[PDB]
Amino acid sequence: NLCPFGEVFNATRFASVYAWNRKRISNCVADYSVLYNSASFSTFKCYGVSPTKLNDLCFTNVYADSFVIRGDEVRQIAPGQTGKIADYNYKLPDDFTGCVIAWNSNNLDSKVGGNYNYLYRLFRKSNLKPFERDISTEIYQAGSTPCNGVEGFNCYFPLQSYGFQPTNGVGYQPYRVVVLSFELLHAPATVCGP
Amino acid sequence: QVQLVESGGGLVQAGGSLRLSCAVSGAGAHRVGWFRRAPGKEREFVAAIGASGGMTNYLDSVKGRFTISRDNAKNTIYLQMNSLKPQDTAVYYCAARDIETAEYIYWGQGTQVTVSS
Ligand SMILES: C[As](C)(=O)[O-]
Ligand SMILES: C[As](C)(=O)[O-]
Repeated sequence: NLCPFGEVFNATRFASVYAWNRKRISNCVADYSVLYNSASFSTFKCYGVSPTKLNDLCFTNVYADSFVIRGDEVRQIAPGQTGKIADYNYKLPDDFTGCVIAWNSNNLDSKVGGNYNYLYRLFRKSNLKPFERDISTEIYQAGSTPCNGVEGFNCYFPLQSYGFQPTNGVGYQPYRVVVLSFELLHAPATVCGP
Repeated sequence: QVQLVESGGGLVQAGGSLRLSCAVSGAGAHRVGWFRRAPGKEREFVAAIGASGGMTNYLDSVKGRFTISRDNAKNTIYLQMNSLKPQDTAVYYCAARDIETAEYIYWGQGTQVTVSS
């Protein structure tokens, strides 16, 4: 059989960046030829692999990550990057062998009043490790003063939401980001090209 | 900028209910919470609502007696108050947190709430 194209890209519901969802795509055949042809995408990056010769290459297992971020935040989805998105929400290692895909969804993820359902982390004790998902809702103490209760000075709620308006700038417009990481163990016969 | 206007304060006997509102000057994508002015301590956190309406947060002394919600379409935020207590007598402010700094820079005048027994 063939690997889920629609189940991942053409999925109706995408998660938020701080709560990105994994998708393990194993024991199947995948052709990236259909992906490269579509001109819908806005950024089709790859790291450690060739874009056009993806089709012929074979891996052990693949891990698709689904989430949505701002337009300016797409730049932060890369190895050795820093910022509110990379440090505290989603982080890629330096030895990242994979690809970064993101397309515009302002038409589909922006409301007339505005969409505020997409949220993002803004604070954390220490920076996240690669592929580390932290979804804890616990409030963090910026200042010295202990805050066992809830919001006040230097005691803040970790998250924040995006104002996605169709009249907002392209930098503020939403983008659906998918990140494919690859893996190779001793047994490599599971995923391969046409 | 961002402006706030409260309404629905007044006098209440022990028990009973109050539903305070808060009008907003076009602000969007802000976390909002309520602050009350008790004579003993004053200016303390009470409740908290996300812009999406999720990620609610309250007190533990008021956990389950107050319930916060909002109507972005109607551009206003409500605070339901049940089972009042002589401790809860206070002036109730409404606050808007800025996207960058979570310090609640935009405020409102606030109203009064009095509980007698
Ligand atoms: C770093 As980019 C916004 O070209 O995917
Ligand atoms: C859940 As929120 C801090 O973006 O209102």
